[PDB]
Amino acid sequence: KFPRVKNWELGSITYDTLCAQSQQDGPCTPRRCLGSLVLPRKLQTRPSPGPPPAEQLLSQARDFINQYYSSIKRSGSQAHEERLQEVEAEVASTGTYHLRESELVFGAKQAWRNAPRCVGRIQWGKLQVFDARDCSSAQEMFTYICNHIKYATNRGNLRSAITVFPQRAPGRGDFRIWNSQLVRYAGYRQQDGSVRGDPANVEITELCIQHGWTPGNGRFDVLPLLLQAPDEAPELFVLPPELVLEVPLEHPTLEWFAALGLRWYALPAVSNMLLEIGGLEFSAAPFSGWYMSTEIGTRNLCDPHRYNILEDVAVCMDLDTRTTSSLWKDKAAVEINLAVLHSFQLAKVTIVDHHAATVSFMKHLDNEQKARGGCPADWAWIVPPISGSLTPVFHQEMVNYILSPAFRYQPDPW
Amino acid sequence: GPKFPRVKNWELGSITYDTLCAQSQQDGPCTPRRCLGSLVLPRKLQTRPSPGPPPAEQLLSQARDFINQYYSSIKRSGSQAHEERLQEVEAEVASTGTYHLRESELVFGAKQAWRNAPRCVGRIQWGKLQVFDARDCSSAQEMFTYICNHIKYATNRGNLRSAITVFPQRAPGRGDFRIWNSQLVRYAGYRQQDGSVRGDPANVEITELCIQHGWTPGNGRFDVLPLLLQAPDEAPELFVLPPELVLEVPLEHPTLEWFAALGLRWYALPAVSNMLLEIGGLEFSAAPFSGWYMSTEIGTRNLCDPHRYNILEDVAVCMDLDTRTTSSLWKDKAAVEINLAVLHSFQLAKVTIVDHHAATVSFMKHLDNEQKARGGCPADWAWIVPPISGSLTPVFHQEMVNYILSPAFRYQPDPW
Ligand code: HEM
Ligand code: HEM
Ligand SMILES: N=C(N)n1cc2cccc([N+](=O)[O-])c2n1
Ligand SMILES: N=C(N)n1cc2cccc([N+](=O)[O-])c2n1
Ligand SMILES: O=[N+]([O-])c1cccc2cn[nH]c12
Ligand SMILES: O=[N+]([O-])c1cccc2cn[nH]c12
Ligand SMILES: [Zn+2]
Repeated sequence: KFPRVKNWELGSITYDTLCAQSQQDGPCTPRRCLGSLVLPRKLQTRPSPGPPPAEQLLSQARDFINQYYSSIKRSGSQAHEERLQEVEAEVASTGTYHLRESELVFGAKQAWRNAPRCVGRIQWGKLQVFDARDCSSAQEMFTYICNHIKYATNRGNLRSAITVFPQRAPGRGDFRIWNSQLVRYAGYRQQDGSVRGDPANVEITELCIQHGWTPGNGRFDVLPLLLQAPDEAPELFVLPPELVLEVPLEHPTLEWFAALGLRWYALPAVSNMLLEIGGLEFSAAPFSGWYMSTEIGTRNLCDPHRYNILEDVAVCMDLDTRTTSSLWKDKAAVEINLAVLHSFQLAKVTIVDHHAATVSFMKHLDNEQKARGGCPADWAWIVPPISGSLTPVFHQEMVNYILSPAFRYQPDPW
Repeated sequence: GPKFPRVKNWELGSITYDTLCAQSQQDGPCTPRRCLGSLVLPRKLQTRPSPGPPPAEQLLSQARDFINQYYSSIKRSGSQAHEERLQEVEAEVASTGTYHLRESELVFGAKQAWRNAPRCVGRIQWGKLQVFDARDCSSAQEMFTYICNHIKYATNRGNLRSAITVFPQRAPGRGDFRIWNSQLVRYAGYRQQDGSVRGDPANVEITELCIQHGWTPGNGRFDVLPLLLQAPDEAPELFVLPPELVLEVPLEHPTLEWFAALGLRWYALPAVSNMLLEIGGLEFSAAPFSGWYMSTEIGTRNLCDPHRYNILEDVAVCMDLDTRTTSSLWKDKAAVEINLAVLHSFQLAKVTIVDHHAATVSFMKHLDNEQKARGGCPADWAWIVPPISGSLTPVFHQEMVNYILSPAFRYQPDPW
């Protein structure tokens, strides 16, 4: 029952017993593995059709509370017992309950700690948690987000942070941030069927313009936010330009690289995922840490369905883009990644390369093996999108499973 | 919609449903509670030398399944020849406990097994496999002859041809035919006194077994290992491959003149020789197969893995890169250059080879063919995506479903 996990670079072996704590099913079965799929058909947090079974929720709440008191070493203590009772008293009467600030803080850190696809989990203990459950309007949501952004950015010395809006409630609309990230670039669908800017944001850019936003025509126009308070049409808010730090991309040796006019924002702030803690679901809980260079230089700038800039840089590098065998693509990608690291380091903005990051993940795996006897990880997401085997995590086998607290995907609010 | 896995390609936004997985009859390592898809050796397949023949019934259904696949492949399901062959196989299992395949049936299973391999990116070539039947082989010396003919035909002076040679299946109470080497062509791993390894660290054990069985070792970094072949119930015999038969490619770089001076080289024929080929319940413990190299296997894995030749730092130093800081991406730079060197040297030498870009593209095409031909294609994402430039290839953005289908190639315990 316990998985033997091997690292083929060092011959070392470990056993993952933590996976035994998993109480939530994944998409795989013994007949076929679906671990390569990005999203589930319906593991996904399906919009509360009504109150969840009192037993089920109460069961998840007790485990969390248990987890919490173990954390502070006062397990089995009086507070623990009395806290479990408060929880039971609330579920029985109202059909739900509420977390305490410190419990929320603990829940958030555990959600990050449990995210199988995150390579930066070594930082899991350092998370600024902003309790925004005291929010009743999209306008209030906008003030919170600005504070989170201001704090998170910290003039280029990024600090990981999350902001938690009101949990979901039976029979009422969810609080939602329509944007996938707090900061993204517009995707303008032009006449020729092509797209100016970020192709992945065509739809969202649409919805914005739909709700009265005056669009630009640049390739890097920061999108406005569509904040939605319960059962109210989402509202449009423009992010103050000075709050949104950006890094102009240039190259250490290739003088012309700058002439390309490329740039990216400093703050990677996911805002479309759901945070679940002890059965409670938080539909609006944007979080952020800092970028790993490859996400910008490889995925955002080089994915075919994104800015797809490989050929341009390749032509500017005067490379034989006539045949795959010249490895022109591989050569241009390395420089694009180098430019990002160089530029971010020049703008004195926090960033981590894929080598540094995976080395740190390896250390995290060890700390977690001793701390909990295992660590859920999704190999296809931990290994960088370039130079896979060139990093240590590639040669490290991994067990993937779902632990709670957790960050989950949810339906687009439209 | 459909009660089958929904698969999506995020670059093209297209969707497909894999209904082929429904035909799987072998359980994998994953469960609804945890995914063990990233494990290299899932203790599942690992055809552990079962003491006696499979339960007459376990084998029967497997065989019945294979025969059905064969007759379908020739569009004659339910035909008189089909029910007869079914009666023929059962009758045979009834009187001997096992059975034998017809020539064409073997050819069909061999191709299907390659076709079914979830970890192989070059399956678009599956239908073009030369199957050498060597089930008449009775001695280790004869195994040597076949293997040499395989290498000769397969290498074909640089214009490589995919091939597989099938030795006698496993028989009830009677030693297995085994090739101890993991590949027909591999470099020796010489244990040093300081503790390091000269050559290929991956082969220290096999090297020390050749020596103990009489091999007179060399002391180079690229010494070709002799073959340790094993006939049924006999101790393994050693055989040295005639140098002229082992084509190799010295490596050089198109623009970095000093690269050649590194004295690096690699062999042209990749021939896995330690896998078990299973067809309709029958087990072929010795059945080496070969095709041709995808450049990254040589340039990235063999030459750059830290536990292999680990040549990344040397090349980087020669390139005058800052190996003192990760942010200089010196590993990425050296790897690209080493990989280009492999592609350049093979082409110059006129030896078949394929870069990860062309290969992955052909695989996408292959996925399209199988979607229409079988309703899906079992694929191991972590193995289809190349070890470098992952998201720069089309397969990275293609979700995949992994499952076991037989015929198949399975890992097997080492004979010693
Ligand atoms: C400190 C800096 C951090 C770095 C360098 C980092 C880096 C990454 C990377 C590279 C990915 C995978 C992206 C991909 O392969 O497509 C990822 C995913 C993820 N990270 Fe982190 N992370 C950091 C902080 C955080 C924080 C603060 C949280 C949460 C509080 C977090 C939550 C997650 C989650 C939930 C995922 C998966 C999202 C998805 O499924 O799309 N990360 N992270
Ligand atoms: C046409 C040329 C071929 C190319 C370029 C090719 C390429 C590859 C590559 C890149 C791998 C995975 C390497 C890795 O990630 O470690 C692989 C695995 C595999 N290939 Fe192919 N292949 C070819 C022909 C063949 C043939 C002829 C057979 C069998 C008849 C075959 C059977 C397999 C199997 C069973 C595996 C998995 C081995 C394992 O699990 O370690 N391949 N192939
Ligand atoms: N392409 C491959 N051969 N590999 C795919 C893999 C997936 C997980 C771990 C691996 N390790 O450890 O090597 C691995 N190698
Ligand atoms: N690290 C990642 N973001 N990804 C890991 C993956 C595994 C399979 C398919 C993917 N697609 O299609 O994007 C994928 N992306
Ligand atoms: O690449 N990243 O830095 C990255 C990707 C995805 C999510 C987060 C959160 N902080 N950084 C992240
Ligand atoms: O990389 N390869 O080319 C490769 C790897 C493993 C097996 C075979 C068989 N032909 N080519 C192969
Ligand atoms: Zn799985």
